[PDB]
Amino acid sequence: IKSNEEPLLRKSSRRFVIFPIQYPDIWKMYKQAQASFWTAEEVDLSKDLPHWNKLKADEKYFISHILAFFAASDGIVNENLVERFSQEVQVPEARCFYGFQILIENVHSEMYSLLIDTYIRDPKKREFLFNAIETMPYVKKKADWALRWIADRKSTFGERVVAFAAVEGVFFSGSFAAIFWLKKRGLMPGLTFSNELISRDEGLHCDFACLMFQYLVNKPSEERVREIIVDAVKIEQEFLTEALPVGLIGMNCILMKQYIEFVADRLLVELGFSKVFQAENPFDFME
Amino acid sequence: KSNEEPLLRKSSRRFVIFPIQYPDIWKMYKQAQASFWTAEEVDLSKDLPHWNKLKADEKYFISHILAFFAASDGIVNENLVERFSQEVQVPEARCFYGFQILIENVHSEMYSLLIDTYIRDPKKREFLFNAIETMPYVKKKADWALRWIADRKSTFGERVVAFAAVEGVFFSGSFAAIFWLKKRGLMPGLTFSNELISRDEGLHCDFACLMFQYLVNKPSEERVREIIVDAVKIEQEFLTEALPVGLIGMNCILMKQYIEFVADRLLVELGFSKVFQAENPFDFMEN
Repeated sequence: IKSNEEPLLRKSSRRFVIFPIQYPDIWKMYKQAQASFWTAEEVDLSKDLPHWNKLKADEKYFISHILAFFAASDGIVNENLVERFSQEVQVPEARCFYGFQILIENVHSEMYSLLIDTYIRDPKKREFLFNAIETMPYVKKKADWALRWIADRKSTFGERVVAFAAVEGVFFSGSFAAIFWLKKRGLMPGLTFSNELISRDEGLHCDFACLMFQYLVNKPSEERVREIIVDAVKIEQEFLTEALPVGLIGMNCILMKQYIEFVADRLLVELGFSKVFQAENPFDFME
Repeated sequence: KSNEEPLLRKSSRRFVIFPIQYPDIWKMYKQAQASFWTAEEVDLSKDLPHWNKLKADEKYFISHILAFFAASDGIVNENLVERFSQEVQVPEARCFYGFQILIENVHSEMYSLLIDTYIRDPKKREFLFNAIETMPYVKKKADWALRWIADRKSTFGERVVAFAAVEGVFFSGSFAAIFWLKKRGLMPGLTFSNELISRDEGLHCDFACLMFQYLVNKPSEERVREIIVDAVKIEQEFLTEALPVGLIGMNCILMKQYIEFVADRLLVELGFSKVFQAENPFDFMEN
């Protein structure tokens, strides 16, 4: 059928057997993931509580909400996106990569839960926060975007690869940056170190999506790719400049918008297209 | 149906993982994390001289066992990715399955590396990597497993027993045959990797039996027997008729008895009575 045209999707009995290694660049990324293996227990959280206690009320509000939003991502509709890719893609080098991605995303969920438990000890307050957060626009807007660009019956494989790249590389890009801002201020080493590992992992997942894209016979048009990414940028910008403003932790909202656009541009270039925003990176600490 | 089952119920998904609701499932996930290894940790550099001293019959046996294995762990993964990790809703169990997917990919790489090390002729090597089509009894075991993945009809409980049987009856005789080679002091790389892989499969089988305990609605003893007894006959035929263990100097009657011993032990661990009453005939499989 039409998937025989795509080397990535062409059905074979060789999907269960790893050798011979036919895609050395995909394999190298799997080996990179294996080399990055970590577990939640490695992150020392024992020095965070004194730094937590010195944050202002507005800063605690921001951080506790960002953590809750991190936790709620795994719950969303695309709870099985990686598994869906792991099934469609027939190249065993890529299945190995996706297998590790599934494992590490479970480490991320455990890490966020541990963080929330360390900083918000009252289980009544935790329950309040989670129950509120599920009702917020950022959750709903990410789900509708995914319904529209991934779950749609008319979605092509190429479109879904771009969407997956945006999920890994645009969504939460601003939250990772906000936590790097706390690192610049010397606050909360456990939170900031875990953020470094999680951000790195998501960066690797995004790079892998862009590598898959390069192997497509049928790519979506530049116009369509822009629609998908630009829509993601608007959602993320709205969240960190209007709904939960980064001014709450002493950052400038205009520069944050500029950063999210810089991240989108970089994704477009890495997918082989031209920049749309032309935004410079405004953050020296993200250099 | 699945609304009655805590394991399959949408309400069992939780906003965050802690506090742990199923400490015995979580403990097994932590046991799996603690067993992490990679194929590169197994030194294969001393096997080729032993390989070159084996009789023609011994090479035939080992290369065929490897060929079965080469496909097998990949089929187990497809089921987990397609069926189990998706349909189970308890986060402790998803974490376990995520790690099982990773470690099964390590197994496939290990088997590929073994085949690539021992079979230098690329004509013979291509025949072995394509066992799923080029060797009939290997095809039969794979089609048995593949049908339970494609099966829209059978219950989760039935399918968990089936995949417990794949991991605990279908590999059992081959693992034991490789432990026989260890008793004879042959092929340290093959035998050490067998030790790690058999341990992992033992843990996966124990997990299947733990999942089974959490079912409110279990398949009948009759049905469980039918599944396991059928697996036993397939495995017995393979190691006594298609690829006889006499080729590496073992007694076929004792091998049949061992496979039955392993099946009994699975039935007891699932909460049922023994059907074969077979003693373990192999001293080297006690310790």
